[PDB]
Amino acid sequence: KCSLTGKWTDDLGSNMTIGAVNSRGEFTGTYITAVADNPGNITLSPLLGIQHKRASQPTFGFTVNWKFSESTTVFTGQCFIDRNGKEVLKTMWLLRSSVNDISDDWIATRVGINIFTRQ
Amino acid sequence: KCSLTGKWTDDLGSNMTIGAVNSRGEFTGTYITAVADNPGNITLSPLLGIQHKRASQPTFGFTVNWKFSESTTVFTGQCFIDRNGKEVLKTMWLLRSSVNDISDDWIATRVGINIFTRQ
Amino acid sequence: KCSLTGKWTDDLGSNMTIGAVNSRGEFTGTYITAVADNPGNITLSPLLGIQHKRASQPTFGFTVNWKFSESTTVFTGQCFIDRNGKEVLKTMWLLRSSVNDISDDWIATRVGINIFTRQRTQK
Amino acid sequence: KCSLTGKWTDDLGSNMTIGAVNSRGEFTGTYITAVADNPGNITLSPLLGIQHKRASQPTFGFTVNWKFSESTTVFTGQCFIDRNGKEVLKTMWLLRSSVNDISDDWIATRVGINIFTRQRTQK
Ligand SMILES: O=C(O)CCCC[C@@H]1SC[C@@H]2NC(=O)N[C@@H]21
Ligand SMILES: O=C(O)CCCC[C@@H]1SC[C@@H]2NC(=O)N[C@@H]21
Ligand SMILES: O=C(O)CCCC[C@@H]1SC[C@@H]2NC(=O)N[C@@H]21
Ligand SMILES: O=C(O)CCCC[C@@H]1SC[C@@H]2NC(=O)N[C@@H]21
Repeated sequence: KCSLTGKWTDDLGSNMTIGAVNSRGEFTGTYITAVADNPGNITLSPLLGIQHKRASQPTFGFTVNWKFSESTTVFTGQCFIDRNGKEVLKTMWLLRSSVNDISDDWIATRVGINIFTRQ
Repeated sequence: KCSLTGKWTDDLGSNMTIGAVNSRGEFTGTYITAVADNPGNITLSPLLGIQHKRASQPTFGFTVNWKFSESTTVFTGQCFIDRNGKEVLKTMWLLRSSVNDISDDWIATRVGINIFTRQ
Repeated sequence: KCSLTGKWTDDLGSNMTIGAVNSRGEFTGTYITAVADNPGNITLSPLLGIQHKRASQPTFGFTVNWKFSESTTVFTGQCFIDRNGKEVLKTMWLLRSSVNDISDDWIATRVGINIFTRQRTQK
Repeated sequence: KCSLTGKWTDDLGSNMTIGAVNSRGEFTGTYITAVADNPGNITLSPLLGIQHKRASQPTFGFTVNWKFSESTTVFTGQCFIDRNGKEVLKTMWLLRSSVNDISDDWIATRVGINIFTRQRTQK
Protein backbone atom coordinates (compact mmCIF):
# COMPACT_ATOMS: atom_id res chain seq x y z
CA LYS A 1 0.00 0.00 0.00
CA CYS A 2 1.19 3.46 -1.06
CA SER A 3 -0.21 6.10 1.34
CA LEU A 4 0.11 9.84 1.64
CA THR A 5 0.96 10.14 5.39
CA GLY A 6 4.51 11.56 5.92
CA LYS A 7 7.03 14.06 4.59
CA TRP A 8 7.56 14.68 0.87
CA THR A 9 9.84 16.77 -1.39
CA ASP A 10 8.93 17.60 -5.04
CA ASP A 11 11.16 18.19 -8.04
CA LEU A 12 11.03 21.97 -7.54
CA GLY A 13 12.36 21.70 -3.99
CA SER A 14 9.01 22.21 -2.26
CA ASN A 15 8.27 20.20 0.86
CA MET A 16 5.01 19.02 2.32
CA THR A 17 3.94 17.07 5.38
CA ILE A 18 0.72 15.05 5.32
CA GLY A 19 -0.96 13.85 8.54
CA ALA A 20 -2.84 10.58 9.24
CA VAL A 21 -5.33 9.37 6.68
CA ASN A 22 -8.72 8.75 8.23
CA SER A 23 -11.34 6.10 7.56
CA ARG A 24 -12.92 8.10 4.73
CA GLY A 25 -9.53 8.73 3.03
CA GLU A 26 -9.37 12.34 4.34
CA PHE A 27 -6.15 14.09 5.32
CA THR A 28 -4.78 17.49 6.22
CA GLY A 29 -1.22 18.83 5.91
CA THR A 30 1.26 21.64 5.40
CA TYR A 31 3.09 22.88 2.31
CA ILE A 32 6.21 25.03 1.96
CA THR A 33 6.75 25.94 -1.68
CA ALA A 34 10.29 26.60 -2.98
CA VAL A 35 8.99 28.73 -5.87
CA ALA A 36 6.28 31.43 -6.09
CA ASP A 37 4.92 34.46 -7.93
CA ASN A 38 6.50 36.48 -5.11
CA PRO A 39 9.22 34.31 -3.44
CA GLY A 40 9.92 36.97 -0.76
CA ASN A 41 6.39 36.39 0.60
CA ILE A 42 6.40 32.55 0.91
CA THR A 43 4.88 31.25 4.19
CA LEU A 44 3.89 27.77 5.39
CA SER A 45 0.40 26.93 4.07
CA PRO A 46 -2.26 24.26 4.85
CA LEU A 47 -3.66 21.56 2.56
CA LEU A 48 -6.70 19.26 2.71
CA GLY A 49 -7.47 16.21 0.56
CA ILE A 50 -8.97 12.74 0.01
CA GLN A 51 -7.29 9.52 -1.20
CA HIS A 52 -9.03 6.27 -2.17
CA LYS A 53 -8.88 3.95 0.81
CA ARG A 54 -8.62 0.36 -0.42
CA ALA A 55 -6.28 0.46 -3.52
CA SER A 56 -2.59 -0.28 -3.18
CA GLN A 57 -1.76 2.57 -5.61
CA PRO A 58 -4.53 4.98 -4.83
CA THR A 59 -5.43 8.14 -6.69
CA PHE A 60 -5.91 11.26 -4.58
CA GLY A 61 -6.60 14.99 -4.68
CA PHE A 62 -5.72 17.89 -2.39
CA THR A 63 -6.22 21.67 -2.19
CA VAL A 64 -3.50 24.01 -0.90
CA ASN A 65 -4.88 27.25 0.64
CA TRP A 66 -1.91 29.66 0.21
CA LYS A 67 -1.50 31.98 3.22
CA PHE A 68 0.51 34.60 1.36
CA SER A 69 -1.62 34.92 -1.83
CA GLU A 70 -5.35 34.96 -2.85
CA SER A 71 -4.44 31.98 -5.14
CA THR A 72 -5.36 28.33 -4.63
CA THR A 73 -3.55 25.23 -6.05
CA VAL A 74 -5.25 21.77 -6.49
CA PHE A 75 -3.09 18.63 -6.92
CA THR A 76 -4.37 15.27 -8.20
CA GLY A 77 -2.36 12.15 -8.95
CA GLN A 78 -1.51 8.61 -7.96
CA CYS A 79 0.59 7.13 -5.23
CA PHE A 80 2.85 4.53 -6.91
CA ILE A 81 5.20 1.80 -5.71
CA ASP A 82 8.25 2.21 -7.95
CA ARG A 83 10.69 -0.47 -9.21
CA ASN A 84 12.61 -0.38 -5.91
CA GLY A 85 9.46 -0.55 -3.74
CA LYS A 86 9.73 3.17 -2.89
CA GLU A 87 6.71 5.50 -2.88
CA VAL A 88 6.36 8.15 -5.61
CA LEU A 89 3.56 10.63 -6.11
CA LYS A 90 3.04 11.57 -9.76
CA THR A 91 0.77 14.65 -9.72
CA MET A 92 -0.71 17.31 -11.97
CA TRP A 93 -1.83 20.62 -10.58
CA LEU A 94 -4.01 23.63 -11.37
CA LEU A 95 -2.88 27.01 -9.86
CA ARG A 96 -5.88 29.35 -9.73
CA SER A 97 -5.28 33.13 -9.44
CA SER A 98 -7.79 35.59 -8.02
CA VAL A 99 -9.11 37.91 -10.75
CA ASN A 100 -11.11 41.00 -9.95
CA ASP A 101 -13.79 40.48 -12.60
CA ILE A 102 -15.49 37.40 -14.07
CA SER A 103 -14.59 38.81 -17.53
CA ASP A 104 -10.92 38.06 -16.90
CA ASP A 105 -11.51 34.45 -15.85
CA TRP A 106 -9.73 33.22 -19.00
CA ILE A 107 -6.34 34.37 -17.64
CA ALA A 108 -6.56 32.70 -14.25
CA THR A 109 -5.48 29.01 -14.39
CA ARG A 110 -1.95 27.70 -14.69
CA VAL A 111 -1.23 23.95 -15.10
CA GLY A 112 1.83 21.77 -14.34
CA ILE A 113 3.23 18.54 -12.95
CA ASN A 114 5.16 17.57 -9.83
CA ILE A 115 6.86 14.32 -8.75
CA PHE A 116 7.10 13.82 -4.98
CA THR A 117 9.33 11.35 -3.10
CA ARG A 118 9.95 10.91 0.68
CA GLN A 119 12.16 13.60 2.29
CA LYS B 1 -19.45 37.84 -0.36
CA CYS B 2 -19.67 34.85 -2.71
CA SER B 3 -19.53 31.60 -0.68
CA LEU B 4 -19.70 27.93 -1.54
CA THR B 5 -22.34 26.77 1.00
CA GLY B 6 -25.54 25.52 -0.77
CA LYS B 7 -26.81 23.62 -3.79
CA TRP B 8 -25.28 23.99 -7.26
CA THR B 9 -25.89 22.70 -10.81
CA ASP B 10 -23.17 22.75 -13.52
CA ASP B 11 -23.46 23.09 -17.28
CA LEU B 12 -23.33 19.30 -17.76
CA GLY B 13 -26.34 18.77 -15.48
CA SER B 14 -24.35 17.61 -12.45
CA ASN B 15 -25.49 18.71 -9.01
CA MET B 16 -23.56 19.25 -5.84
CA THR B 17 -24.38 20.30 -2.29
CA ILE B 18 -21.76 22.02 -0.16
CA GLY B 19 -22.08 22.26 3.65
CA ALA B 20 -21.09 25.11 6.01
CA VAL B 21 -17.72 26.73 5.52
CA ASN B 22 -15.68 26.71 8.71
CA SER B 23 -13.30 29.24 10.19
CA ARG B 24 -10.34 27.91 8.20
CA GLY B 25 -12.30 27.97 4.89
CA GLU B 26 -12.86 24.16 4.97
CA PHE B 27 -15.97 22.47 3.66
CA THR B 28 -17.37 19.05 2.83
CA GLY B 29 -20.14 18.10 0.39
CA THR B 30 -21.78 15.69 -2.02
CA TYR B 31 -21.64 15.39 -5.81
CA ILE B 32 -23.96 13.63 -8.26
CA THR B 33 -22.47 13.69 -11.74
CA ALA B 34 -24.75 13.64 -14.80
CA VAL B 35 -21.98 12.21 -17.02
CA ALA B 36 -19.37 9.47 -16.46
CA ASP B 37 -17.04 6.91 -18.02
CA ASN B 38 -19.70 4.36 -17.04
CA PRO B 39 -23.05 6.23 -16.55
CA GLY B 40 -24.85 3.04 -15.40
CA ASN B 41 -22.59 3.01 -12.30
CA ILE B 42 -23.04 6.64 -11.10
CA THR B 43 -23.54 6.97 -7.30
CA LEU B 44 -23.58 9.96 -4.93
CA SER B 45 -19.98 10.85 -3.98
CA PRO B 46 -18.31 13.04 -1.29
CA LEU B 47 -16.13 16.12 -1.76
CA LEU B 48 -13.78 18.08 0.52
CA GLY B 49 -12.23 21.51 -0.07
CA ILE B 50 -10.91 24.89 1.12
CA GLN B 51 -11.95 28.42 0.07
CA HIS B 52 -10.19 31.68 0.99
CA LYS B 53 -12.03 33.18 3.94
CA ARG B 54 -11.87 36.98 3.69
CA ALA B 55 -12.24 37.82 -0.08
CA SER B 56 -15.61 38.72 -1.54
CA GLN B 57 -14.85 36.63 -4.67
CA PRO B 58 -12.73 33.92 -3.19
CA THR B 59 -10.76 31.26 -5.03
CA PHE B 60 -11.23 27.69 -3.84
CA GLY B 61 -10.33 24.06 -4.50
CA PHE B 62 -12.05 20.75 -3.81
CA THR B 63 -11.47 17.01 -4.34
CA VAL B 64 -14.29 14.63 -5.28
CA ASN B 65 -13.68 11.01 -4.12
CA TRP B 66 -15.81 9.01 -6.61
CA LYS B 67 -17.55 6.05 -4.96
CA PHE B 68 -18.11 4.12 -8.17
CA SER B 69 -14.62 4.47 -9.74
CA GLU B 70 -10.91 4.42 -8.65
CA SER B 71 -10.71 7.93 -10.25
CA THR B 72 -10.45 11.26 -8.44
CA THR B 73 -11.48 14.74 -9.76
CA VAL B 74 -10.05 18.06 -8.37
CA PHE B 75 -11.89 21.36 -9.06
CA THR B 76 -10.37 24.83 -8.61
CA GLY B 77 -11.91 28.18 -9.48
CA GLN B 78 -13.41 31.41 -8.23
CA CYS B 79 -16.72 32.30 -6.72
CA PHE B 80 -17.96 35.40 -8.62
CA ILE B 81 -20.78 37.90 -8.18
CA ASP B 82 -22.17 38.29 -11.70
CA ARG B 83 -23.79 41.36 -13.33
CA ASN B 84 -27.13 40.59 -11.66
CA GLY B 85 -25.59 39.99 -8.20
CA LYS B 86 -26.00 36.20 -8.58
CA GLU B 87 -23.26 33.73 -7.58
CA VAL B 88 -21.36 31.83 -10.30
CA LEU B 89 -18.54 29.36 -9.86
CA LYS B 90 -16.13 29.33 -12.80
CA THR B 91 -14.00 26.19 -12.36
CA MET B 92 -11.38 24.07 -14.09
CA TRP B 93 -10.91 20.44 -13.21
CA LEU B 94 -8.43 17.58 -13.47
CA LEU B 95 -9.93 14.02 -13.67
CA ARG B 96 -7.28 11.51 -12.59
CA SER B 97 -7.67 7.83 -13.61
CA SER B 98 -6.09 4.92 -11.76
CA VAL B 99 -3.38 3.27 -13.88
CA ASN B 100 -1.88 -0.05 -12.96
CA ASP B 101 1.74 0.92 -13.60
CA ILE B 102 3.73 4.14 -13.15
CA SER B 103 4.87 3.71 -16.79
CA ASP B 104 1.36 4.54 -18.00
CA ASP B 105 1.06 7.71 -15.93
CA TRP B 106 1.10 9.82 -19.12
CA ILE B 107 -2.41 8.61 -20.06
CA ALA B 108 -4.11 9.36 -16.76
CA THR B 109 -5.22 13.03 -16.52
CA ARG B 110 -8.16 14.63 -18.27
CA VAL B 111 -8.83 18.41 -18.04
CA GLY B 112 -11.98 20.54 -18.47
CA ILE B 113 -14.14 23.41 -17.25
CA ASN B 114 -17.47 23.70 -15.47
CA ILE B 115 -19.70 26.70 -14.66
CA PHE B 116 -21.91 26.25 -11.58
CA THR B 117 -24.96 28.32 -10.59
CA ARG B 118 -27.49 27.85 -7.71
CA GLN B 119 -30.02 25.01 -8.23
CA LYS C 1 -19.14 21.34 -43.34
CA CYS C 2 -16.36 21.38 -40.73
CA SER C 3 -13.82 22.49 -43.20
CA LEU C 4 -12.01 24.96 -40.99
CA THR C 5 -11.69 27.44 -43.89
CA GLY C 6 -13.47 30.69 -43.09
CA LYS C 7 -14.01 33.36 -40.45
CA TRP C 8 -14.67 32.41 -36.82
CA THR C 9 -15.35 34.24 -33.54
CA ASP C 10 -14.80 32.86 -30.03
CA ASP C 11 -16.62 33.49 -26.75
CA LEU C 12 -14.05 36.06 -25.70
CA GLY C 13 -14.66 38.04 -28.94
CA SER C 14 -11.45 37.05 -30.72
CA ASN C 15 -11.61 36.56 -34.43
CA MET C 16 -9.75 34.25 -36.72
CA THR C 17 -9.53 33.72 -40.46
CA ILE C 18 -8.48 30.33 -41.72
CA GLY C 19 -7.43 29.82 -45.36
CA ALA C 20 -7.98 26.88 -47.67
CA VAL C 21 -7.44 23.44 -46.11
CA ASN C 22 -5.16 21.33 -48.31
CA SER C 23 -5.24 17.63 -49.25
CA ARG C 24 -3.28 16.86 -46.08
CA GLY C 25 -5.66 18.84 -43.84
CA GLU C 26 -3.03 21.60 -43.34
CA PHE C 27 -4.12 25.25 -43.05
CA THR C 28 -2.73 28.73 -42.29
CA GLY C 29 -4.63 31.71 -40.97
CA THR C 30 -4.61 34.89 -38.91
CA TYR C 31 -5.78 35.58 -35.38
CA ILE C 32 -6.90 38.80 -33.75
CA THR C 33 -7.23 38.27 -29.99
CA ALA C 34 -9.66 40.41 -27.97
CA VAL C 35 -7.63 39.84 -24.78
CA ALA C 36 -3.91 39.64 -23.86
CA ASP C 37 -1.31 40.04 -21.13
CA ASN C 38 -0.65 43.51 -22.56
CA PRO C 39 -3.83 44.37 -24.48
CA GLY C 40 -2.38 47.70 -25.73
CA ASN C 41 0.11 45.68 -27.77
CA ILE C 42 -2.34 43.42 -29.68
CA THR C 43 -1.62 42.96 -33.40
CA LEU C 44 -2.77 40.41 -36.01
CA SER C 45 -0.82 37.17 -35.62
CA PRO C 46 -0.36 34.12 -37.88
CA LEU C 47 -1.49 30.54 -37.17
CA LEU C 48 -0.74 27.17 -38.71
CA GLY C 49 -2.55 23.90 -38.04
CA ILE C 50 -3.87 20.55 -39.26
CA GLN C 51 -7.32 19.01 -39.17
CA HIS C 52 -8.31 15.45 -39.90
CA LYS C 53 -9.42 15.58 -43.52
CA ARG C 54 -12.10 12.88 -44.01
CA ALA C 55 -13.86 12.95 -40.60
CA SER C 56 -17.23 14.74 -40.72
CA GLN C 57 -16.66 16.16 -37.23
CA PRO C 58 -12.84 16.34 -37.43
CA THR C 59 -10.46 16.98 -34.53
CA PHE C 60 -7.76 19.50 -35.23
CA GLY C 61 -4.98 21.65 -33.67
CA PHE C 62 -3.27 24.89 -34.54
CA THR C 63 -0.48 27.11 -33.19
CA VAL C 64 -0.70 30.93 -32.92
CA ASN C 65 2.70 32.64 -33.09
CA TRP C 66 1.90 35.94 -31.30
CA LYS C 67 3.53 38.86 -33.11
CA PHE C 68 3.45 41.17 -30.09
CA SER C 69 4.91 38.98 -27.35
CA GLU C 70 7.22 36.04 -26.94
CA SER C 71 4.30 33.74 -26.00
CA THR C 72 2.71 30.97 -28.08
CA THR C 73 -0.75 29.47 -27.82
CA VAL C 74 -1.89 26.08 -29.13
CA PHE C 75 -5.57 25.21 -29.50
CA THR C 76 -6.96 21.67 -30.04
CA GLY C 77 -10.58 20.53 -30.28
CA GLN C 78 -13.32 19.23 -32.50
CA CYS C 79 -15.71 20.74 -35.07
CA PHE C 80 -19.27 19.55 -34.32
CA ILE C 81 -22.35 19.77 -36.58
CA ASP C 82 -25.20 20.34 -34.18
CA ARG C 83 -28.83 19.11 -34.58
CA ASN C 84 -29.47 22.11 -36.94
CA GLY C 85 -26.41 21.79 -39.18
CA LYS C 86 -24.63 24.65 -37.38
CA GLU C 87 -20.81 24.27 -37.01
CA VAL C 88 -19.32 24.73 -33.50
CA LEU C 89 -15.60 24.43 -32.58
CA LYS C 90 -15.11 23.26 -28.98
CA THR C 91 -11.46 23.87 -28.10
CA MET C 92 -9.03 23.80 -25.22
CA TRP C 93 -5.79 25.75 -25.25
CA LEU C 94 -2.37 26.03 -23.67
CA LEU C 95 -0.76 29.50 -23.54
CA ARG C 96 3.03 29.24 -23.11
CA SER C 97 4.86 32.31 -21.71
CA SER C 98 8.59 32.78 -22.28
CA VAL C 99 10.78 32.44 -19.14
CA ASN C 100 14.61 32.80 -19.02
CA ASP C 101 15.72 30.08 -16.74
CA ILE C 102 14.67 26.43 -17.06
CA SER C 103 14.18 26.47 -13.26
CA ASP C 104 11.22 28.83 -13.82
CA ASP C 105 9.50 26.52 -16.37
CA TRP C 106 6.81 25.48 -13.83
CA ILE C 107 5.24 28.97 -13.99
CA ALA C 108 4.88 29.32 -17.76
CA THR C 109 1.72 27.47 -18.97
CA ARG C 110 -1.89 28.56 -18.66
CA VAL C 111 -4.84 26.43 -19.73
CA GLY C 112 -8.37 27.39 -20.82
CA ILE C 113 -11.23 26.78 -23.25
CA ASN C 114 -12.83 28.55 -26.23
CA ILE C 115 -15.94 27.97 -28.22
CA PHE C 116 -15.90 29.25 -31.86
CA THR C 117 -18.70 29.64 -34.40
CA ARG C 118 -18.50 31.11 -37.90
CA GLN C 119 -18.65 34.92 -38.10
CA ARG C 120 -22.33 35.68 -38.49
CA THR C 121 -22.30 38.95 -40.39
CA GLN C 122 -20.10 40.49 -43.05
CA LYS C 123 -18.92 44.13 -42.92
CA LYS D 1 20.92 26.71 -31.13
CA CYS D 2 17.20 26.21 -30.45
CA SER D 3 16.40 25.94 -34.06
CA LEU D 4 13.89 23.13 -33.82
CA THR D 5 15.30 21.49 -36.98
CA GLY D 6 16.64 18.02 -36.21
CA LYS D 7 15.91 14.74 -34.44
CA TRP D 8 14.51 14.71 -30.90
CA THR D 9 13.52 12.07 -28.32
CA ASP D 10 11.12 12.56 -25.40
CA ASP D 11 11.01 11.00 -21.93
CA LEU D 12 8.46 8.44 -23.05
CA GLY D 13 10.81 7.30 -25.88
CA SER D 14 8.93 8.93 -28.75
CA ASN D 15 10.97 10.33 -31.58
CA MET D 16 10.41 13.26 -33.84
CA THR D 17 12.13 14.72 -36.87
CA ILE D 18 11.65 18.39 -37.60
CA GLY D 19 12.62 19.86 -40.99
CA ALA D 20 14.07 23.24 -41.85
CA VAL D 21 12.56 26.21 -40.00
CA ASN D 22 11.61 28.96 -42.45
CA SER D 23 11.90 32.76 -42.26
CA ARG D 24 8.53 32.86 -40.49
CA GLY D 25 9.53 30.22 -37.92
CA GLU D 26 7.23 27.61 -39.57
CA PHE D 27 8.27 23.93 -39.69
CA THR D 28 6.94 20.49 -40.65
CA GLY D 29 8.09 17.14 -39.33
CA THR D 30 7.22 13.56 -38.46
CA TYR D 31 6.44 11.92 -35.14
CA ILE D 32 6.77 8.33 -34.03
CA THR D 33 5.06 7.88 -30.66
CA ALA D 34 6.22 5.13 -28.28
CA VAL D 35 2.79 5.03 -26.59
CA ALA D 36 -0.86 5.25 -27.72
CA ASP D 37 -4.48 4.37 -26.95
CA ASN D 38 -4.04 1.43 -29.33
CA PRO D 39 -0.27 0.85 -29.46
CA GLY D 40 -0.62 -1.96 -32.06
CA ASN D 41 -1.81 0.69 -34.52
CA ILE D 42 1.09 3.17 -34.24
CA THR D 43 2.39 4.60 -37.54
CA LEU D 44 4.55 7.63 -38.43
CA SER D 45 2.45 10.80 -38.32
CA PRO D 46 3.01 14.34 -39.63
CA LEU D 47 3.35 17.54 -37.58
CA LEU D 48 3.27 21.24 -38.37
CA GLY D 49 4.23 24.10 -36.07
CA ILE D 50 5.75 27.54 -35.54
CA GLN D 51 8.53 28.76 -33.29
CA HIS D 52 9.49 32.30 -32.47
CA LYS D 53 12.33 33.01 -34.89
CA ARG D 54 14.67 35.55 -33.21
CA ALA D 55 14.39 34.50 -29.53
CA SER D 56 17.46 32.56 -28.33
CA GLN D 57 15.26 30.36 -26.13
CA PRO D 58 12.12 30.51 -28.33
CA THR D 59 8.63 29.34 -27.36
CA PHE D 60 6.88 27.27 -29.97
CA GLY D 61 3.86 25.01 -30.67
CA PHE D 62 3.09 22.22 -33.09
CA THR D 63 0.17 19.94 -33.99
CA VAL D 64 0.49 16.16 -34.61
CA ASN D 65 -2.19 14.80 -36.94
CA TRP D 66 -2.20 11.11 -35.90
CA LYS D 67 -2.44 8.85 -38.95
CA PHE D 68 -3.78 5.86 -37.02
CA SER D 69 -6.60 7.40 -35.00
CA GLU D 70 -8.99 10.30 -35.13
CA SER D 71 -7.16 12.07 -32.26
CA THR D 72 -4.92 15.16 -32.45
CA THR D 73 -2.22 16.29 -30.06
CA VAL D 74 -0.81 19.81 -29.68
CA PHE D 75 2.45 20.48 -27.85
CA THR D 76 3.65 23.94 -26.69
CA GLY D 77 6.78 24.83 -24.72
CA GLN D 78 10.17 26.45 -24.78
CA CYS D 79 13.65 25.46 -26.00
CA PHE D 80 16.20 26.16 -23.25
CA ILE D 81 20.02 26.30 -23.54
CA ASP D 82 21.24 24.95 -20.24
CA ARG D 83 24.45 25.97 -18.37
CA ASN D 84 26.44 23.62 -20.71
CA GLY D 85 24.97 24.71 -24.05
CA LYS D 86 22.73 21.62 -24.22
CA GLU D 87 19.26 22.17 -25.82
CA VAL D 88 16.20 20.95 -23.85
CA LEU D 89 12.53 21.28 -24.96
CA LYS D 90 10.15 21.55 -21.98
CA THR D 91 6.64 21.00 -23.32
CA MET D 92 3.07 20.52 -22.20
CA TRP D 93 0.46 18.88 -24.40
CA LEU D 94 -3.25 18.45 -24.96
CA LEU D 95 -4.43 15.19 -26.57
CA ARG D 96 -7.90 15.61 -28.12
CA SER D 97 -9.97 12.43 -28.70
CA SER D 98 -12.81 12.38 -31.22
CA VAL D 99 -16.33 12.08 -29.72
CA ASN D 100 -19.63 11.98 -31.70
CA ASP D 101 -21.96 14.12 -29.74
CA ILE D 102 -21.16 17.64 -28.54
CA SER D 103 -22.72 16.62 -25.19
CA ASP D 104 -19.74 14.26 -24.70
CA ASP D 105 -17.12 17.01 -25.30
CA TRP D 106 -16.22 17.18 -21.58
CA ILE D 107 -14.56 13.74 -21.76
CA ALA D 108 -12.26 14.32 -24.74
CA THR D 109 -9.08 16.18 -23.62
CA ARG D 110 -6.08 14.80 -21.76
CA VAL D 111 -3.17 16.91 -20.56
CA GLY D 112 0.47 16.00 -19.85
CA ILE D 113 4.13 16.99 -20.20
CA ASN D 114 7.16 15.91 -22.24
CA ILE D 115 10.81 16.76 -22.10
CA PHE D 116 12.75 16.43 -25.42
CA THR D 117 16.49 16.48 -26.13
CA ARG D 118 18.24 15.96 -29.46
CA GLN D 119 18.74 12.32 -30.50
CA ARG D 120 22.14 11.42 -29.09
CA THR D 121 23.34 8.74 -31.48
CA GLN D 122 22.96 8.07 -35.18
CA LYS D 123 22.15 4.62 -36.60
O1 LIG E 1 2.71 31.88 -5.97
C1 LIG E 1 1.54 31.59 -5.70
O2 LIG E 1 0.60 32.13 -6.31
C2 LIG E 1 1.21 30.54 -4.64
C3 LIG E 1 2.26 29.41 -4.60
C4 LIG E 1 2.19 28.48 -5.83
C5 LIG E 1 3.32 27.42 -5.80
C6 LIG E 1 3.14 26.41 -6.98
S1 LIG E 1 1.82 25.24 -6.74
C7 LIG E 1 2.39 24.34 -8.16
C8 LIG E 1 3.92 24.39 -8.16
N1 LIG E 1 4.49 23.27 -7.41
C9 LIG E 1 5.15 23.69 -6.32
O3 LIG E 1 5.80 22.98 -5.57
N2 LIG E 1 5.07 25.02 -6.20
C10 LIG E 1 4.40 25.61 -7.37
O1 LIG F 1 -16.36 8.74 -14.62
C1 LIG F 1 -15.53 8.88 -13.72
O2 LIG F 1 -14.37 8.44 -13.86
C2 LIG F 1 -15.88 9.60 -12.42
C3 LIG F 1 -16.87 10.75 -12.65
C4 LIG F 1 -16.24 11.96 -13.39
C5 LIG F 1 -17.29 13.05 -13.69
C6 LIG F 1 -16.60 14.31 -14.30
S1 LIG F 1 -15.68 15.29 -13.13
C7 LIG F 1 -15.49 16.55 -14.36
C8 LIG F 1 -16.80 16.61 -15.16
N1 LIG F 1 -17.75 17.55 -14.57
C9 LIG F 1 -18.85 16.91 -14.13
O3 LIG F 1 -19.84 17.46 -13.68
N2 LIG F 1 -18.74 15.60 -14.32
C10 LIG F 1 -17.53 15.27 -15.07
O1 LIG G 1 -1.15 37.59 -24.21
C1 LIG G 1 -0.36 37.29 -25.16
O2 LIG G 1 0.91 37.51 -25.15
C2 LIG G 1 -0.87 36.60 -26.39
C3 LIG G 1 -2.40 36.55 -26.53
C4 LIG G 1 -3.06 35.38 -25.78
C5 LIG G 1 -4.56 35.41 -26.07
C6 LIG G 1 -5.23 34.16 -25.41
S1 LIG G 1 -4.91 32.68 -26.35
C7 LIG G 1 -6.20 31.82 -25.44
C8 LIG G 1 -7.29 32.86 -25.13
N1 LIG G 1 -8.27 32.79 -26.21
C9 LIG G 1 -8.30 33.90 -26.94
O3 LIG G 1 -9.08 34.13 -27.86
N2 LIG G 1 -7.38 34.77 -26.51
C10 LIG G 1 -6.74 34.29 -25.27
O1 LIG H 1 -3.18 7.52 -28.93
C1 LIG H 1 -3.38 8.11 -30.04
O2 LIG H 1 -4.45 7.98 -30.75
C2 LIG H 1 -2.35 9.04 -30.61
C3 LIG H 1 -0.98 9.01 -29.91
C4 LIG H 1 -0.90 9.91 -28.67
C5 LIG H 1 0.54 9.84 -28.13
C6 LIG H 1 0.67 10.84 -26.93
S1 LIG H 1 0.78 12.53 -27.50
C7 LIG H 1 1.34 13.04 -25.86
C8 LIG H 1 2.18 11.87 -25.31
N1 LIG H 1 3.58 12.15 -25.66
C9 LIG H 1 4.06 11.25 -26.52
O3 LIG H 1 5.22 11.21 -26.92
N2 LIG H 1 3.11 10.37 -26.86
C10 LIG H 1 1.89 10.57 -26.06
